[PDB]
Amino acid sequence: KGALALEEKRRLEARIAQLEEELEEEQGNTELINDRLKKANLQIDQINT
Amino acid sequence: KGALALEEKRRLEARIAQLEEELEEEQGNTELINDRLKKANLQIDQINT
Amino acid sequence: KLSLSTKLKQVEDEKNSFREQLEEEEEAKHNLEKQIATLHAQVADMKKK
Amino acid sequence: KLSLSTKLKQVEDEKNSFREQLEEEEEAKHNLEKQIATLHAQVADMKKK
Amino acid sequence: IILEDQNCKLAKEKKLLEDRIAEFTTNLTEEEEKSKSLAKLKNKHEAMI
Amino acid sequence: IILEDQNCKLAKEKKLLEDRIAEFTTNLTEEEEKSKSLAKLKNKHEAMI
Repeated sequence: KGALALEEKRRLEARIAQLEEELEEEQGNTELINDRLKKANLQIDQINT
Repeated sequence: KGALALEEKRRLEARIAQLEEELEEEQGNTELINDRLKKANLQIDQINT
Repeated sequence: KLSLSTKLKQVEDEKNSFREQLEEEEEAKHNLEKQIATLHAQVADMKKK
Repeated sequence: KLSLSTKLKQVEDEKNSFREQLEEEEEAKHNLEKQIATLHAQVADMKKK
Repeated sequence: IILEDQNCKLAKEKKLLEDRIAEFTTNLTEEEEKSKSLAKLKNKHEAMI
Repeated sequence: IILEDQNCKLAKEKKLLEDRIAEFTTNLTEEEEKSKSLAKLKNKHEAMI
């Protein structure tokens, strides 16, 4: 049963890698969404002027 | 080894848990940046018209 | 507790049965030993007679 | 359970030790019966003689 | 004899303790992620505010 | 000594599991306290946001 903790901990490591992988995937998606915000924010300051 | 194996999960549990907050940052950005676009798009659409 | 109590009672009943059986066997040798003394005395008496 | 466990093994020794006496008592009875048969036969043999 | 009863009792307790630990340790993983995820959720409102 | 050695090492497991189960159970509830505490505080940000 004690070894199961290592297996469970090792299995949790796979989810940890997915968390880091999702962060990279989300970072690119968040950066893409941020680009639209920059263009939209610039329009709120450029079109308004 | 058994006691250390169970304690090893606590180390990864805090990392896997603390990593959730890091992943939530990108997750929240998809909801915060997108939410800001709705408020910006609403003003940009009104300014365009 | 029930297994130990039942096993203890079962072993106690078996030991108790041996006590009653031992009394019959212990007393059986007495009648046999007394018969040997009486038979040997009669054999010796009959032999001398 | 400690008293029952100790008594369980204790009663087992008594039932086993007493059981050994049954074999000795039974064997002693058979030995006495064998001598009784020879003594009884000698009595009848000496009586008829 | 006393050690046998004590060792047998500790054996069953150790087996049940390890089994019950998994029932509670498993919930800690979900609570750890939920608790940590909720922490970043509060920061999302602060950043959005 | 051999029997006591096993019981000595096995006794630590029952004591460690009994002592670890108390900490493991409290650790799982610790996330609920932090999550509930952060959730309550996060509710104020939600009402303000």
